[PDB]
Amino acid sequence: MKKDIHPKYEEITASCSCGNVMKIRSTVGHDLNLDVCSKCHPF
Amino acid sequence: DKKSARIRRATRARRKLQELGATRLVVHRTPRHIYAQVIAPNGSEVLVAASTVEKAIAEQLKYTGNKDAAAAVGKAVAERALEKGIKDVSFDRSGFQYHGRVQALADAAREAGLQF
Amino acid sequence: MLQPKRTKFRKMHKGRNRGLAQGTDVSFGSFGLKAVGRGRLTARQIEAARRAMTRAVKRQGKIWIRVFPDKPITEKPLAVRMGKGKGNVEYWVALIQPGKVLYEMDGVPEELAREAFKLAAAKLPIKTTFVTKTVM
Amino acid sequence: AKLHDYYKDEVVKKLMTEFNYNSVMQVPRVEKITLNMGVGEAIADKKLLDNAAADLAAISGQKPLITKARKSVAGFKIRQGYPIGCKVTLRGERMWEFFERLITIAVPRIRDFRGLSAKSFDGRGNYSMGVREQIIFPEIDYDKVDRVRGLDITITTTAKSDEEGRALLAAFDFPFR
Amino acid sequence: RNGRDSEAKRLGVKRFGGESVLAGSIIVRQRGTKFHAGANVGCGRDHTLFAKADGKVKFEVKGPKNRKFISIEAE
Amino acid sequence: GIREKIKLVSSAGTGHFYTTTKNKRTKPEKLELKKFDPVVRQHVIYKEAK
RNA sequence: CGACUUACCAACCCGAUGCAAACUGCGAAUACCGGAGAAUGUUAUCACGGGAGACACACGGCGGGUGCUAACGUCCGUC
RNA sequence: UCCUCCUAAAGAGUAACGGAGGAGCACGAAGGUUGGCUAAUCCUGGUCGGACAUCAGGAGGUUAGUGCAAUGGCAUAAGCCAGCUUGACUGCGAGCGUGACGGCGCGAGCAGGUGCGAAAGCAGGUCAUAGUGAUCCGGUGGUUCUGAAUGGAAGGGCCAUC
RNA sequence: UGCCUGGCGGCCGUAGCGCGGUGGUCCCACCUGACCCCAUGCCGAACUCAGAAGUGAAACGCCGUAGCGCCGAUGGUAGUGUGGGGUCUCCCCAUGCGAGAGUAGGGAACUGCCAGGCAA
Repeated sequence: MKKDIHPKYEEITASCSCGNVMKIRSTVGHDLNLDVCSKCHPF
Repeated sequence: DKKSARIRRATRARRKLQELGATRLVVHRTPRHIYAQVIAPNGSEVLVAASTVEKAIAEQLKYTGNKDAAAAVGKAVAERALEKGIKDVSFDRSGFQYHGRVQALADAAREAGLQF
Repeated sequence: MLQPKRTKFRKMHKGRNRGLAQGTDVSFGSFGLKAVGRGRLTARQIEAARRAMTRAVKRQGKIWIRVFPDKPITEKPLAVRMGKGKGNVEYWVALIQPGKVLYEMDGVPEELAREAFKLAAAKLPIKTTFVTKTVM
Repeated sequence: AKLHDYYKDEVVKKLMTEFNYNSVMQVPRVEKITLNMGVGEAIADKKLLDNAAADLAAISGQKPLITKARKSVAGFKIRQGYPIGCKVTLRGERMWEFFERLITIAVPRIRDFRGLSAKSFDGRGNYSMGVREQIIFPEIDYDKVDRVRGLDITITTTAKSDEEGRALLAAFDFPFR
Repeated sequence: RNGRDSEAKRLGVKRFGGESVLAGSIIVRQRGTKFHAGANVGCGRDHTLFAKADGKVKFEVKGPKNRKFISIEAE
Repeated sequence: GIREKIKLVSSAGTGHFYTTTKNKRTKPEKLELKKFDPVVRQHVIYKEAK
């Protein structure tokens, strides 16, 4: 894995409106707010 | 294919040594039991071989297929070649990068008398 | 007026007509016209012979042409001295060796087939004979 | 990584029972995922390539590489060796977390959603699809980007045919409408 | 608009199979490598094959592609 | 024949020089190859000149 | 957004038939190069020296280009 | 004038105001070495994207590519990518090819000093074959070689080059 | 000595493709992890290191099958050197050499050195 060439991949906790919370490592930033997820959605 | 890529990689070196007409030290590497062989210029007979597959050399090193194993095999080929009489040889990578176990085997061999 | 399309070269050497024909057997129809003599057939001659048979058979049956010109022939213009390069292409000819099958035909009676081929051979510059499809 | 444990926990057994294979490795398994972005408009403005690469780094966990034209074609005014797109291939562990983000936060956020397609198979077991806009992924704030360009996704597995690939994907609760 | 040609380069085999040659003598002159150098035979920059040792020249076919080789044996 | 001929002068005091060609339109900067000087029998830096 | 037929145009392929100086997945006879051997030939061979002439060729056979598979035509190869 | 194919008759060579095409360069890298890689064309899925951009898989085995026309060659790649570099080096050169000659071409090996590689080794430009002009006269730099009474110098010679 | 396995060759399509079966005691492959050695013009993909859980799925080796590729006669034919002849822009005779394609058929290899396991 090359160094100082990739974006930061820090962990962050995200929760949606329907009460589902999960931890994901991404580049979103500081905080995230969601309304729908895999479940609790009219898919 | 891993084998096809490796053979293609080593073909030029093998041909160069073949036309040069000199005894060559050929090493075969796998996830376990690194091998080594000495081949006559004609390529038809094996002067001497060593490896960690035989109990005579596999009864000391903790695990076969590491840096320590390469040094043992590299050393093992040395005194065998010196005892046989042949001194100068040409190292053959056989398509294996000369970085880790292959380098360790060669380093052990060269410091043990088989200068090349 | 049979003629190739976008041939590789405009002109080619005269060559020679030695040898022996290859397509010596009927392969498509049941009757055919075999070449006895040796020579070359122009595109005009092939067209004239083809028209003669089609009229003779009254557009009944099938007609196969087993020869293609695929060979340009040049001719110097009148009142032109020798030299100054190869002449311009004028017409296309097909080299014919003995035994070559010129035309093949099927779907008509043998009796009507003989006269149709006889009319065509009358408009060709090489001795020809009538042949029938052989069993193997 | 969590679904990788989920895959190793009973999905392999689910694959085992349904296809009653002889061995365990016979079950299909994903090995890598690939992201493509055929921008195409590098000729009009090559400056946008860098930012077009940047967002893919936002969705992905690593730096993309810019692909160059295989050959020059007069119908597109593109010369050989000219960058006209970028791609990303992710495997190992990082693919799993991205697969989570796609299957949990991305698919539901599709504008005018109707259902994930089930006929998008190459005929050997590899799945491909595309997206209209970037805001589906959370890494876009709607104010730092002003482009409508989309991207393509493609997941490749060791399936020998579509039937096991579709069955394997179904085990991952794919919509397949 | 024709009439142009190039001076002939006099290529071809200079020494044929079964005749002794001296070291450094030209065996084959060729544009490409129709014949490949074998034993005691060297290849020049223009693909010329010359003898690197004194002996008898022989031709043979070897390799998976059945490509022709020229060798020299010290006889 | 846009390519024009230049002279490479040894950095040593010896007057030996090499002659070559270069394209000033594309590569206008000087040439600093390291070549062998037989007067001193050493490899030295050669500078471009007229 | 499913999808279907065709009296009608037709790609790529498959089976059969041909053609090519500037096509070859095949391939002679001769010729040419090298080696060994007997007979034969006034050394017929090669190298060096003295003296030349000649450098407008023609027809015939064979293999061709050109021309009209015309020319006691013209241009090459070999006897 | 030079290069490639055919004519040219299976060694070489071989004419015509015979049939086809090209050259009067380019490149400090497109050279050297070390390490690695392997196309064209089709089929299926996929946003713009459409027969033809990019991605994934499959058939294919070089129909690709090789700075420039053609022929021969090229998987050990001579084709594609990257690191380090200047052997595109000096003095020679056994032995051959090719020419009537002037001349042109190939070249192991030796000495000196370099580059790449752990090393065996490779490198005296470029996949090869066109990219070129004798001699005279004169210019520039080096070299007591000479320098017409002597010491210098001028001018010549030799070497590199225009 | 035999069934096997790996490496280095000879030989190069009778040796290569397609279909079916077969192999984990060793060896081989896949495979877990990779902070460190090493690398991605991004990716433990590839290369490299630390391992051996699991497996014979893929690949690889072996066996069977002619469905292809491939090899291939005898005979005849074409061509052809030399010497003659003809209704001589093409052929024939005596003698020497003798294809290509196709046919019957063959055919899904053989072999040397070294190292390791099992049975001997």
